Amino acid sequence: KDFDLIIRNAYLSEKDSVYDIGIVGDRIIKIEAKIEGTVKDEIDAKGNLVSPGFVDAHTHMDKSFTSTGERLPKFWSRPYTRDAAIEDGLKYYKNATHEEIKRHVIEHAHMQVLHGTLYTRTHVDVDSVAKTKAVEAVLEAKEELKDLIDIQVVAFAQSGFFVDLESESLIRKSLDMGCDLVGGVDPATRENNVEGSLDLCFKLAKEYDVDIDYHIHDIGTVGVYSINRLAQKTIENGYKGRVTTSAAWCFADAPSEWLDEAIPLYKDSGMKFVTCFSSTPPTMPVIKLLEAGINLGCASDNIRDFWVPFGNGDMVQGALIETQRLELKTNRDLGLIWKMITSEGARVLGIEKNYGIEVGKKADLVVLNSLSPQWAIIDQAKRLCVIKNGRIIVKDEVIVA
Amino acid sequence: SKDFDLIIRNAYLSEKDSVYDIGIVGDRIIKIEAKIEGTVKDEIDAKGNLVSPGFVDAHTHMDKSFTSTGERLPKFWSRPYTRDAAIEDGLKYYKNATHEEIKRHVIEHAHMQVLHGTLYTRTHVDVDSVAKTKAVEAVLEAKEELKDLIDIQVVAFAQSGFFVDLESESLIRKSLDMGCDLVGGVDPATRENNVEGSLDLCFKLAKEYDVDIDYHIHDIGTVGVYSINRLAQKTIENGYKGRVTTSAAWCFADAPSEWLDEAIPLYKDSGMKFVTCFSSTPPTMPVIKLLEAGINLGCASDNIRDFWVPFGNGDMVQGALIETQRLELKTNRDLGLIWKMITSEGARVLGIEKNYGIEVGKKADLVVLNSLSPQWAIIDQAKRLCVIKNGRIIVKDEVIVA
Ligand SMILES: [Cl-]
Ligand SMILES: [Cl-]
Ligand SMILES: [Zn+2]
Ligand SMILES: [Zn+2]
Repeated sequence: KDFDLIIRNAYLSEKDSVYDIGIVGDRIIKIEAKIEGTVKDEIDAKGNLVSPGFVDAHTHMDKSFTSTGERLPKFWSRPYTRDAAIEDGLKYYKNATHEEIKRHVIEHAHMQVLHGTLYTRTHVDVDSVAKTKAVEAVLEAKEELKDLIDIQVVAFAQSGFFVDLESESLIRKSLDMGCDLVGGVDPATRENNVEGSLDLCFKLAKEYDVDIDYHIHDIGTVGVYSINRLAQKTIENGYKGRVTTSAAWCFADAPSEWLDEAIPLYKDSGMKFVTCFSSTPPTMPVIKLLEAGINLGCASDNIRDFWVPFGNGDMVQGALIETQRLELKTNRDLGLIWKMITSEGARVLGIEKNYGIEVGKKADLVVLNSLSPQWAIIDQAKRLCVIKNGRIIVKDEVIVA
Repeated sequence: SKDFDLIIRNAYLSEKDSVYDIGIVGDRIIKIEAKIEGTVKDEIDAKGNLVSPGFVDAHTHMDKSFTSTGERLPKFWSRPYTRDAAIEDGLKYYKNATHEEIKRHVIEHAHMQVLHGTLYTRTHVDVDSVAKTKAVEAVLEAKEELKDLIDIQVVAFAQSGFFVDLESESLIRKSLDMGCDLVGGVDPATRENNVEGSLDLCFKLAKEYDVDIDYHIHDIGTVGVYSINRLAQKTIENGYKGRVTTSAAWCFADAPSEWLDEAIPLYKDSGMKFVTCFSSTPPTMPVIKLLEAGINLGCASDNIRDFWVPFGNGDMVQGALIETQRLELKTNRDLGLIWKMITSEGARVLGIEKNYGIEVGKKADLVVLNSLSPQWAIIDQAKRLCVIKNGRIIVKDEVIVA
């Protein structure tokens, strides 16, 4: 047979036209207006958009779905604060079992792939109560999920290196077990030590030769200062391109000149950013960052836990949410959000060379039931088909792997 | 003696916080009991999930909906939104639009709404020197054909402005004579350039036909609040307490909070009602604060897939999620207030509250959801299982079966 799989009549946004896509093994081999040749399996996209797999660049798979089980979501009789949610986590992880955490990770991943997400980066709580229990469960589930979704795992010091003093050794072990990145939280308002927390993070990252993903939620000028120190140390440590800042809410309320001043530093350091659609501030300068050529991905953040009650693991839904948070309507702007859930995310994850609907790239694709990125955001139609490693894994809302 | 025309089994009801069977005869709820003895022909098992009254989309523009559709990309959206440019696109559209095209759009809009469990809506219809009464005629006609699916109130809406399009006054009078249910205008300040005159004219017309009022006030900041204050004061002077709605009211987001604090007693004294549309609700809109003060605040789609708003699925449960995200809400209490906005607050805006709710004696207009509670429905966005209007099943598993 000439192709293992052909997708017929696929509208491709980057080319602005309709094409047949021919696939062999896990690779795209041919993209032509009409493909002749024999073929084992076919999918007709019927003139609708086919897209690369969506990238959910920031999740917490380990503690997901912990709000579920009752008539009302658990934990949400009281308002959100970072420190209270940290406490709920310590209480939860005290009695949580390896199998419960694993089941949550798998459930999370299944929900993501049903919505066309084929790549994700998850953080995992590492602290003196969870120890490496969560890491173990996540790494194990990651192995079992290889044929559905690619997962990068961040060893994440949720309590703070200088607040939970067991964090440093537990993170080292976590990275020794095979976590892919390392990260901390709020060098200023959580750690009370910007220089020390950041320096420690880089030391650990260099010991295991891993990339960095840091949670910086601190608002205003203290947030921007924290990210500036991060970016400066990124350069000093020879880590250009290897560092991600997650959240960065501070760009919304810090004076705009602080961001204007910092952009060249972020470009020089190759700083990457992820904004999560469960918290992106309505005045976040998302479009401005993209127009400046800053690499900005998008993400679910927490799903149905003591941090965020919401979540469907659906990046197309997240795109709609972002348009509404940021008050966007033009085709251009909706197109930039679509980039955020696709090619920007790929770039954050470091997989851009293998990402996209181009000959030679990975056959990880989503056939949608809408005509274009803009219409898919607007109409929220369910995914028709999902393809991973050139194999069909989702058809009409069902996992068929 | 006679037996139920319809029973819904195992219905979780939010106001009672328990699971009940619901028995229906004709268009009315007759019995709500833990177990209704005996079987009937037409039954629906809710399987322990939430059953809710029909959702209220308290503000739509059915007449010009879906005009953005037809191509690979949405039409009209190569340029950013401004009120005045969208007014121009409308005048251009209505020049060549046919009675049948407008009607088809209205029906398509309504079908999309009922598929998502909306059983009551208030739509505005452009009345101006280009549309004339063509849109009104089409909407009133479609409204008659849709009675078994959805209740529609129709606002004769002077979109161009009474003092900008001078043919508006006479066209509105005929529109109301044809049977529109309410009258309204737009932006007394920045569109009409005449706050006293536009408002006084609107009340004169409203009194001539004994209809209620729904005014679009999109003007931001203190000019918006001033406009609404004048509206509320004239509401009292004209003996129209309870008969006036202010749509949008974006100005409450950016006007100083002490302006809203000062105005609240006036709004209560006038019985002013408000609608915020989830396609534009400003992120700092004091939604919770208005509700906690006992102000009546409903929710709505606004435009769907046109030259004003490209978005829209006519789905109030989706709108609820959008509002939680716009306003940064997470607590069960706050999500519960948003659910009130898409149900009982909307009913109150529309004036149907005496017949609205899952209570014995009320209208059997209901939605069976695939989620456990208002909060979980907002979060998980599951499709509607069943929709019931006038005690008859009209939607089953994403299909209109009426
Ligand atoms: Cl410091
Ligand atoms: Cl005036
Ligand atoms: Zn996070
Ligand atoms: Zn409107």
